[PDB]
Amino acid sequence: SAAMAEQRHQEWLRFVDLLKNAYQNDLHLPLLNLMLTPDEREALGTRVRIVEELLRGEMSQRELKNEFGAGIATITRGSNSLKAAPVELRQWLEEVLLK
Amino acid sequence: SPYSAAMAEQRHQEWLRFVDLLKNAYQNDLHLPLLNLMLTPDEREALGTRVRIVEELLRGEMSQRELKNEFGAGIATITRGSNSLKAAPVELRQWLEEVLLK
Repeated sequence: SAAMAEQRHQEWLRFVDLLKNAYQNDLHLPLLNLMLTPDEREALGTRVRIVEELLRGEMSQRELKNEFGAGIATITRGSNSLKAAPVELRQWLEEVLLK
Repeated sequence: SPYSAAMAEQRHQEWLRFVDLLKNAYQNDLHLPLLNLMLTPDEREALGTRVRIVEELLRGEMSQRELKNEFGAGIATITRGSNSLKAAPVELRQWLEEVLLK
């Protein structure tokens, strides 16, 4: 269904706008506590580190598993997402995460 | 020992690093592709649905039965657990009422 696609998209955008507005109002921290589970927040903090190590390119698949608990699927998803990402995002992340 | 404050603070610093990365992304209009990279499609769908849950809980029109029919087990992230809607800062609940019920 493409009408669902549309509706899911609009609902996602609504969340993105809400959070943007929270940051503007300095309510992002309590909004993110409410909206994300503890495990999802932990995952997000760890995925910044995974992305940072995928861009750095030093750690092997096995070291990434050792350090982050991230198996082949999760690492593949990360690699795929970096390939799918707009090039400006990948370049900006290399600047901000590896600085 | 049974509880590590050192590890708890390390996790919190990792969390703050994401929160600041996203803050900066919003400022330079890279928030949408950063969230596509950081969150899975299921997690983004969950977040979009959780906005509806907060909105319906504030609106007070749906019965408990209707809430459960519409949102199922998903709802407990908002109504139960360590950071529930009941527990949220008043300033957040009020701002949510303002924004979500306009």
